Amino acid sequence: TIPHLAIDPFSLDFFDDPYPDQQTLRDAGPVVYLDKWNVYGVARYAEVHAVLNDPTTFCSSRGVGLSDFKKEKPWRPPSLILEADPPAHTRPRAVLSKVLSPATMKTIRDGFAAAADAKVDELLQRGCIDAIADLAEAYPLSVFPDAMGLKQEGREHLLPYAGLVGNAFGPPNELRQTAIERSAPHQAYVNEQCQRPNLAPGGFGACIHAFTDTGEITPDEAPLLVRSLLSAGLDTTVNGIGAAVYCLARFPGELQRLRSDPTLARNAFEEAVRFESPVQTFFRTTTREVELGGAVIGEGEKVLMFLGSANRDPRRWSDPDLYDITRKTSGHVGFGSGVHMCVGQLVARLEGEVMLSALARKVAAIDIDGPVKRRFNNTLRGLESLPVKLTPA
Ligand code: HEM
Ligand SMILES: COc1ccc(C(=O)O)cc1O
Repeated sequence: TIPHLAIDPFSLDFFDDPYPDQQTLRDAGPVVYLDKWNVYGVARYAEVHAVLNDPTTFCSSRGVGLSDFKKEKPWRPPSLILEADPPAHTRPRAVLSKVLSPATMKTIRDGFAAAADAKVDELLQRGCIDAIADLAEAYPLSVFPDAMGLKQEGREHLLPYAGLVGNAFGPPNELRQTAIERSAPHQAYVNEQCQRPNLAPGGFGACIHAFTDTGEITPDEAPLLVRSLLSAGLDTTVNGIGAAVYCLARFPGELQRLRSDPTLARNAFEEAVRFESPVQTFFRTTTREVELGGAVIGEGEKVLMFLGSANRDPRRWSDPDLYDITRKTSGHVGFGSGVHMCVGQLVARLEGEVMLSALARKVAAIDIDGPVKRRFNNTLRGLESLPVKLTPA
């Protein structure tokens, strides 16, 4: 009743070009079985959205990677938010929601925008730059570690630690094995910066620790919640900004529309998140037998959600494979959906918006002028190198 496929969604060939295989996964049926890894898969928008929005049946506390924490030991102490279910999820979620709240965004927006304008000014003096290292990486690194309250020393561990986290959600392939082999210095830095004395006053980390006296989290929970922001607070933003620049370089007509109305900047970034979904996949684990898309799935089964595929499902999107900066993007699942929907989405959108706004106002053309290189990760989609020439407006 359920089609069995041999597609490996964590193979380098898949990463290099996932879109044909994602169509094969969608068109095979609403629920597939992936024989390579012994997991169920859902690749259409409808089932991915349904799974995300049923946390009782499709839980997160047994891991949102391949590994089932009821069977294997987690590679690090589980996240108190990403790998918790309601009700244990609820109060830590509330703390991060308030720390990264609409009101917090007002306190950081002027500085984030000035830093974006300054970065584009700097890059326009160089002309030919690497839009990953020099822009997608450099700009979030210039604003987010400071907003966290991190010291200057050791920041080189942040992106390697995040890549390790992304690879560790995957199956036990070479990407995951090698990440864990190299992990010790990055984990040691990150865990140490989570302690209250190492977080500068007024930043995100200090604000998490300040919430330890409301009854929502205890002092011993705050280091792990800081760890969540050091895990997730950079690499997907890097990849999303790089994807947006890639899209503007590939679809010059959309750069021209963006230049003509810079207030499209926020939606241009949101469309880039839909189009080149920085988080491609997450897992859930069934807590009971469940019927999903006409399929019966037993208890204790891993279900792989293809978020990038759901964001390109023609059953939900018109011309899904077009980058359209005026698309109604509401409802895409690049940030998830439901109770775990990205608690840092306002930070990511702020960074993406103000960077795309600075490009819209300052740059006339973005031309790829070198070999584009892909960055491979079991969970993240993004580029390693994006050589571009920036022409000033
Ligand atoms: C474009 C950038 C980003 C993308 C594409 C993204 C993607 C996602 C997705 C898909 C989830 C859902 C996980 C699930 O359902 O299991 C999520 C959750 C989360 N994200 Fe983001 N994220 C981004 C930026 C950020 C930033 C900037 C931060 C921190 C400042 C952050 C922190 C978190 C946390 C803590 C969670 C867990 C929330 C929960 O479990 O309730 N993310 N993200
Ligand atoms: C969506 O990506 C993530 C979200 C949350 C965490 C966490 O450690 O809580 C880690 C991640 O890699």
